[PDB]
Order: sequence, then C-alpha cells, then structure tokens
Amino acid sequence: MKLNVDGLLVYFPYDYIYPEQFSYMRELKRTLDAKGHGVLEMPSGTGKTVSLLALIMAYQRAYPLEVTKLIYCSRTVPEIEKVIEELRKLLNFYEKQEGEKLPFLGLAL
Amino acid sequence: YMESTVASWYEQGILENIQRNKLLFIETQDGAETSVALEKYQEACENGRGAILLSVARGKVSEGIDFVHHYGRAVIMFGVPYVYTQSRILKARLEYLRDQFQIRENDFLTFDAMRHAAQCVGRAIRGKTDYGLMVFADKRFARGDKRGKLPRWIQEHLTDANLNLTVDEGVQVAKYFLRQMAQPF
Amino acid sequence: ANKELEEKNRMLQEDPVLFQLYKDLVVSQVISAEEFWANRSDIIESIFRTYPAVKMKYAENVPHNMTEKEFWTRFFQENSNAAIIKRFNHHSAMVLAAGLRKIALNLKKSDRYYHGPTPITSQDIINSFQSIRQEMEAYTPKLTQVLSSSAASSTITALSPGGALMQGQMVPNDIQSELKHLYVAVGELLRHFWSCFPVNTPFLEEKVVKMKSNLERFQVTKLCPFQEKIRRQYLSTNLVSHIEEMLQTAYNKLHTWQSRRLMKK
Amino acid sequence: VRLGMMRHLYVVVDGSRTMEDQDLKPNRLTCTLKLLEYFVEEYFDQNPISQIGIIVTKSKRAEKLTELSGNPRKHITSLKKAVDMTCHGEPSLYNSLSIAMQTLKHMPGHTSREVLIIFSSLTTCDPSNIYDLIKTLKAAKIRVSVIGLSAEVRVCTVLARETGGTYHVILDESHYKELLTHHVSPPPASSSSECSLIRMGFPQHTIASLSDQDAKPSFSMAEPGLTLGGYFCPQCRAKYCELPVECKICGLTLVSAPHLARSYHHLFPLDAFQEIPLEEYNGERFCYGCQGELKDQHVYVCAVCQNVFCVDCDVFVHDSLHCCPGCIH
Amino acid sequence: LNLLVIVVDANPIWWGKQALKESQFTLSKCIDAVMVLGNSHLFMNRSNKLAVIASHIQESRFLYPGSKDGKYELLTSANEVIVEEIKDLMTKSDIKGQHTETLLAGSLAKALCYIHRMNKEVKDNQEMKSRILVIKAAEDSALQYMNFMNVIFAAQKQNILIDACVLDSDSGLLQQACDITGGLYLKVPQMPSLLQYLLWVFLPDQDQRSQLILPPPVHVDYRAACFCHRNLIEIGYVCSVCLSIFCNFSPICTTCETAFKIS
Ligand SMILES: [Zn+2]
Ligand SMILES: [Zn+2]
Ligand SMILES: [Zn+2]
Ligand SMILES: [Zn+2]
Ligand SMILES: [Zn+2]
Repeated sequence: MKLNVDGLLVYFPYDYIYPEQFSYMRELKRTLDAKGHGVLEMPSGTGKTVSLLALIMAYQRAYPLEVTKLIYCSRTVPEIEKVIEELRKLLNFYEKQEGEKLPFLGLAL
Repeated sequence: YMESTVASWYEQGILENIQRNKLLFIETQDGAETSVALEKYQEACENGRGAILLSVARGKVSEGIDFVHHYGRAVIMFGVPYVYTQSRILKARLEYLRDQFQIRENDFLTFDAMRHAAQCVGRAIRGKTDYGLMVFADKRFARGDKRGKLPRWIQEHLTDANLNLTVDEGVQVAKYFLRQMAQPF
Repeated sequence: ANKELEEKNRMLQEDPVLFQLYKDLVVSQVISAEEFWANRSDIIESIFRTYPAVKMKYAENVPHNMTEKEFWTRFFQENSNAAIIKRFNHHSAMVLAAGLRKIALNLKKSDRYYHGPTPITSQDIINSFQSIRQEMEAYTPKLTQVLSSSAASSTITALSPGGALMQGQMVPNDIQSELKHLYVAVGELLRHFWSCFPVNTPFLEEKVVKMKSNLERFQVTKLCPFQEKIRRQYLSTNLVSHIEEMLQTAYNKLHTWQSRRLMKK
Repeated sequence: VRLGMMRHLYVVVDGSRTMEDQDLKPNRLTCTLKLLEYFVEEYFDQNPISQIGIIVTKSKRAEKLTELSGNPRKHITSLKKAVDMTCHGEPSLYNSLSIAMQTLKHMPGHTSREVLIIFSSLTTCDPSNIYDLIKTLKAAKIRVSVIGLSAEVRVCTVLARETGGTYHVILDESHYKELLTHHVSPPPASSSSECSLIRMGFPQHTIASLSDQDAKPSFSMAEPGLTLGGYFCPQCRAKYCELPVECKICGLTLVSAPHLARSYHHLFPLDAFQEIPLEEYNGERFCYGCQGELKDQHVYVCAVCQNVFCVDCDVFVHDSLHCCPGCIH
Repeated sequence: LNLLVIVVDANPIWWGKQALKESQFTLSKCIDAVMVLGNSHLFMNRSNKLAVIASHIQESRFLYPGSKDGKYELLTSANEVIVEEIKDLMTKSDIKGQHTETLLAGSLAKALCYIHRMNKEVKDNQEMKSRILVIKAAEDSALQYMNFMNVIFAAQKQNILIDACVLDSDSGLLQQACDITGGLYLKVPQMPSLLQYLLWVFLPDQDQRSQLILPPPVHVDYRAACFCHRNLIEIGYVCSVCLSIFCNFSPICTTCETAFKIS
C-alpha cells in the first residue's frame, strides 16, 4: 500500500487507511516541512503509531539531512514494547518491498 | 469516595444484587492486591461470569492498564474526577499558573478533570474497531464547558438527544446500541 | 463391597417395570440372575464451597453440645471501611477460584437420483397427434354428452358399500395388560440377544457371549409357550400369533448363522 | 462440499434466571421455547433421518429433558411442559456438555454429533475447568455451535471456533428466527469429519392378509390399543406405529424411501438466480413461474432454462421448493 | 375460501391413441368434465376460486388465470377461455420423438407457486384452503421421481392437498405423492362416468371431507431398491454423502468416490 502523499510517496503495511489517517499524515508532513514544534491529537490507541512511523521513515528517506533520527517516547515499557512490535512489522514490510536490507537501525532503551 | 459509596451499597441490598448479576472486584492502594485483582478480572472477562472493576481515576492502574475488545466493554465514570481542594501543592501549581500565562483557576481545574476523564475513558476504543460505550454518570459532563473541553472525536459522536438521558433511558439505549454492534459489518 | 446388592435394593421398589421383568426372568427359573446385571440447604452448600475458613470451622466445631440455630447465628458476625473492600475482593476471588477447580464433493452418476428406487411405433405418435388435433373441432357438448343417467346410477351403486371402489374389535380388555407385559419381557431379552448378533465379532471372547445368549434364547423360549398355552385355552378367539413370529424368526437367524459359521469354518 | 446427512443434535437450553428478564416482547424463556418448537418441527421436516435431544440446565445441574428420538411430537410436548419451568438457578456448561458428551460418545462415527447451546446467562459456574473439556470435545469430534443471548461470551467464542462450530449473538427476535433456521440445515463436513456406510432398513406398511385371516394383532412398540395393521421390521418383526424410528432390538434405523428422498435437495442446492431489475427484452408481461403480471422492476433467470421469475416465485423456489419449475422440464 | 387447481394430464400421445382406437371416452369429454367440476366448485361459493393447468410433453400451460344463453357471466368467461386455450394448445405442438412421456412435476411446481402467489395476495382476514385435483391420464416417467418428490414435500410443508384421480393406469409415484399430503386417491374404472366421481369424491373440500364417507385409501407400497438392477430391497446400505440405497456392502459406493475406511 503506497500512498501518494502530497509531500511524497509513503509506504504503508496495512491494506486500507481511514480519512482521519490521511488528515493525520498531511498535517504531520506540514509540521515536518515547517520544521517547527507542534502538537496534534489522534483518537485511536493503535494505528497512530504505524501511521506516524511510516510517515517519519518516508520523510527520512526523502530528506535524510533534514531529520537525523526519530526519538519516539511512550509512557511505559509494556506500552513501548507494542510500539517496537509495530516498527518491526513496518520494517519487515518495507524490506520485502525493497527486496534488500537498508542502513536502518531501530532500538528501545 | 469509592469506599464510602461501596459501604453505602453494602448496607443497602444493591451491592448484593450486583454481586449476583456479575462478579465485583475493587482496587486498593497496594500494587500487589491491584495486580492480583486485575489478573482475576481478566479471567472473569474471558469467562462468562463477567466482572465489574471499581478503580480510581488517579490510580496507577487506570493509566497503566489498556482496555481492548471484550475488556472494559462499557466504561462507567462515577463523578467528574477532581483532586481534593486541600492539597497545598496544587495551590502553588494553580495560583502560579493564574499569575503567569493567565489561566483561570477554574479553567485549569476543569481542564485537569476533563483531561483525566478522557484518559480514563478513552481506552475502550484501543483498536481493531472493537465496539464499546462510555457512560458518564454525572450531570456535570452535560455542561457545555465540559463538553467543549472533551476531546473532539468523543464530543462529535455525542449528541444532544442522548446528552442527559435518565438512568432507564440510558440503559435502554445502551442495550439497543449493543444489539446494533453485535451483528457483523 | 456389595454395590450390586445396594443397587438392587435401590431399584427393588422405586421402578416397577425393571424389577417386574427381572423377577419374571426368575419366576419360572429360566436362568441365573448374574447375567442380568452383568450384561447391563442451598445457602449452606454455597457457604461450604465459598469460605474455606467456614469449612475448617465447621470441621472443628461439628455439633457437640450446641445447636444449628446458634451456628447460623455465628455466621453473620477506616479500619472497618477497608475491611469491607478487602472482604469483597477476597470473596469474589474465592468464588472465581471455586468455579475454576482443576471437502468438495464430486460425483460421476447423478441420473440415478432422477430415477430413484421407484421401479418402471414411431408412426403411432404421428397418427395419434393428427387424430387428437382433429378431435376437438367441436366444443361445449355438455348439454347431454358429458353424462348419462344410467352411468350415473351405476356409479352411485358402485360407490355404495357393496359396490366397487368402496369396500366399506375391543372385546378383550384385561388380556391387554398381560400381552403388553409379555411383549416387554420379549423386548428386554431380545435386546441383549440382538445387541451383538448383527456384528460378525470374529473373536473368541466376543463369540462366547453370543453362544451363551443363543442358549438363553432356547431357555426363555422354553417357558414362553407355556404361558401361551394358558392364554390359548380360554375362548379360541382373537389369536395372538405375532409373538410366535418373533421367536421363530430369532430361531431362524440363530440356525442360519450357525450354519454359516460352520460353512466358514 | 461434503455434507453430513445424518446428524444427532442436542439443543442445550439454559434455565438460568437471566432467562427471567423480558428483553424480548414476551418472557425470554417462553419466546425461546415457542420458537424452538418450530425449530424442532422444521429440523425433523428437513432431516428425517436425523434425531434430536434436549438438555435443560439450571441450578448448576443439567437434566435430559428428552432423550434422542425420531418423533417430533414427543419433543414438542416436552417443550410445552418446560414452558412452565420455574427458571431459577445458574447454568453449568461443564455439566451440560458432559451430559451431551456421555450420551454422544457411544454414537456411531459416521453420524455427525452436534450441539447447539442457547446461552442466556453469560455466567458459567462449573465444577471443573471447561478448557480441559474442550480438548475432549475436539478429540470426540462433537461440533458445538453456541448461540449467545445479549452477550458475547469469550469462553463460548473459543469453544465454538476451536471445536469448529459458529458463534452468534441475537440482534433481535427476527434475527433469532434466522439463526435457528440457518442452523436447521446440515453443516458441511470438514477434514476431521469422516463418512462411513450405515445399515438401513426399509419396512412396508402391512394390513390384514385377507378378511382378517392369519391376522397379526399387536399393540405398539414405544396406552396403545390393538392395531389391525401397521409398520413392521425386517429383523425385529415387532410392530411399529410410526416411521422413521430406530429399532428397539436391532439398533438399525427403520425409514421409508420418501424420508430419504426428502434430503436429496441438500445434495442438490439450487444456484442463485441473478436479479435484474430492468426488463431486459423480457416482453412477457406474465411471470412464467406464476403466470402473473410483473408489478415490480425485478426479474430472476437461470443459467440453463433462461426463464423469467418474479420476486415471490424466486423467493419461494429458493426457500421451500428447492428446484426451478420450468428448468425441471 | 378454497382455491382449487385442476392439473389435467392431456398427453397427446395417449389421448390420440384413444382417438385412433375410436373409444367412447375422449379428451373432449374429459375437458368437459373438468370444466363442469370447476364450474361447480365456483358455484359452491363466491369466495371460492379455481385455476386449470394442462400438461404436455414439452411444457405445461395455464388454461385459466354477455348472457347469450342466459348464462352466468363469470362461468361463461371460464368456458370460453378454457375452450379456446385448450384448442390452441392441442392444435399447435412440435414433434419430438426422443421425449414422449407426459410431464407432471413441472405442472405441479407451477401450481404450487401459483397457490403461493394467491395466498400472498389474498387478504389476511380470510384463510385460504388450497387444493390440487391432479388428473393423470398416462404412465409416469422414471426420470421425474426426484423433482416430483421435491414438489410433493414442498406441498406437504405448505399445506396443500394433492387429490389424485388417475385413470387407465395406477401410478405408484402419484399414489405415494398424494399419500404423503393426505390427499384422496380415486382410480375411476368407468371413464364415461368420471364426472359423478368428481362431484362426490373430489368436489367436497377438506373442511367437510372428514365428516363424510369416501372410498378408503389404497395401500401404498413404500418399496426400496438398490441403484444397480432396480429391484425391491428390504435392507439398504446408504452412505453419509450420497444417501443412496445400494445393493450390498462394497469397499466404496460408485456415486460417492469417498475413501471409506474398513473396520
Ligand atoms: Zn429391528
Ligand atoms: Zn411469479
Ligand atoms: Zn431454471
Ligand atoms: Zn444390487
Ligand atoms: Zn456415497
């Protein structure tokens, strides 16, 4: 599922995304393009993590110099474990799409 | 407040009827008892007995725990969550915010209540489109300010028709909504 | 343990038919009775399963110079505030613990269904077709042609009870119960006799019991005809021959299968 | 898709006091029993060879209201008697499923053993854990398809999906009718299911030979008076009042040809007819099925006969007749 | 009220054989008798209604959806419509030597769905007791057993009485059919006097049939046979898929191809 976002093309593992996901991605891309701190709210407990991670990875690929790395913080370790699971699934999907390993590292402290 | 309400229900026959209808579990300050009670609550939810977990909004259990499909199906909020108006730490924290950044004391207090309520009531919609209803047993939430400060996604679903339902009307509409959600897509 | 004796005492009078037939098999001394069986409050209970402490207290305080009413009285009897919450948590946990005590089908012949088990020149069709085409150039002859009085009278006479197409006793009452009882006895013993008869059972230990049952057939059918004789010599009316067919057919199956077994050997 | 024509089905009804709640227009238990009477009669009318059994569970104990039988009237009478049942206590899935398992364990392998638990009270107080019983159920290949009421019970969800059955919850009374009518039909046979030949016997109705000469008087076999004529058995030679019935001696099923023929339509399902609203060059005003003018913009057609059927004709054909009238030709 | 449906088996082959034989009975007289029966049925009451179906080897067609002789207008319309339509159908017909057996199952299916349509349209205030007065006139076809059994069971479920009036031949399938739904079975041996049989045995409706003496039902031989040589069998070995009555125990029934496991 490759989404032709206004800023660029962004990969996505799951089949379909709700319109609220489109709005989230476009607003997030606007904030990153402005390179200014901002705040936004999304209802779903899950799904926001995958959309955010996919958009950040695509933005990193497009403008690697713009963003050095992502620092994604969660309330509790049991919760951040689910985030690392989501990131692992996304990386597996992207690796299958590309056909080879890429210099991408992701870890939890 | 939870203990006082539980004691009153125990003195009356309501609590025994609730126990008959469904299992009842209560939260305590001690983490070990909290964990054991929640562990048994999960098994009760898996089984057909069901469970009614009484907890505190500020309780660490409320923030740590996440409710998913067939877990915390109906989230009940008994009273607007407000911290005691005697803890002097909040007095500094609040009057300083009034002096600097110009936030009204009542504004910040209601914000602290609404944010906490949204935190403790927003778990049922975790993911995978699992149905569930959030009932707030307090006429205060019906006030415009509370509704306005409520998160947009919940508020827009909320309507004036069901804004101030009586207990019986709320029960009937909850039954009907559960009927609608039971059937597949 | 005399479990068989206890069961016999339990069913001696609780169920009339079972003991009646079991006794009947011995009344004429047909066979040993061994083969017969060889071949074939709420609140206190809830507390008992709820509170293990109450169970231990009951065991230690079993009624001794006391009264169950007093024992009942003993039941109901911030420090107290937290005790209530703890008590509900523990009690619900105890209840929960007590409740958790340890091929796509394909076919090659479908017309067989179209013609199921129900069982079963060229110029003739042309001739019949043309003749029937020319038959009905005239219509509405109902005035006289459809029916005639003579034929109608013949039809009514036929419909009469003595006519064609229309061909046209509960005297004994007490004998009915005796016949029912005999039929029940026959059914009871035929059940075991036919239990493994249809199955070949080519095993020594399996065939022993069919041999014993086959001998039991002779032994029961020895006594059946005596009661038949008693009933027969009353009026010589309303013959009861259906019972004879069951016995004779069982004998025929027994002898035919014996011959087949000898042939197989 | 392989289908199990012969199935021994147990409709497990719960006498919980949750059944007391009048969620439906009449009392819940009364409505369930009244509709289950129709379900029983229709099940026998759509699967004569099959047989049914009712287990009523209340006060943590399960009692067999009626053993396995081939007579719908006896079960209907049991339902009518149970309508007045007190309806107090708590059900036990372990007890009910254990009773059903005990009765169904000795059933023949070829027949499909099935259980339909009409669950009303979400609670399940059982002496022993039911997850262990789930293993025995899977080993015994007893299909269990729960139908919950006003609750999506997790233990019953896992029961249904693990054992191969289906789980459902009642949206309303109309949907309850649909659920039970759907469960009436035989379920498809899965990989675990196995088929084997079953001995069958076909009796012939007999009467007095000639003017009550060499008659065969007999009363019945399960206050029956003397019968001049009736059905018989190839092996029992014992008079039977009604068919189909299992032999009381042989253990062989006695059943006539029409009863078997009643189930051929299951093997031969009717392909759905495409619904075209527009006339589509259909100049025949009269509907071929009913010879009536099409008063609605709807038409149905086969892929073989290519005939025209109205809404009522198509609905009736696919519902009851189970065969296309013109396409028979 | 009562909705009567006359399923006449007007087989051209057999009726034209009668015509060639020049026998006293003719299809014209049979149609006249059926017409008189329908007229009498409607004569019984205003609410009563009737319909007619004619059977042919190719298909089956409905014969029924001033007072020139001083006649009742409705019955006059019935007479005219049935006469014209039956003459048209008999006059126009293609020839197919391969198919000559009379078709009855399709006609009965049409009757059943027609009765269902009328029951839907009629007001719920009045209850309708439909009936099908089948009048066979030729031997049945073996290949039609399955579909005929389907329609018979549908009629049983829908509560319609199949009153068979076979003549010149005793169709075991048709007698079995009417026995299931409880409809009467009369075999008239006097074809010329057929109408008297209708005005007595068939004409009275189910309401009054019980409180009336009618010829006793004929014994029905519910025979079974194996799919090999077509002969009566008392013990059948059916499987769990085919549900087919067979000859003797076999490793695998041909119509199934299942992997039966011995034991
Ligand atoms: Zn038998
Ligand atoms: Zn139509
Ligand atoms: Zn068709
Ligand atoms: Zn054969
Ligand atoms: Zn087969």
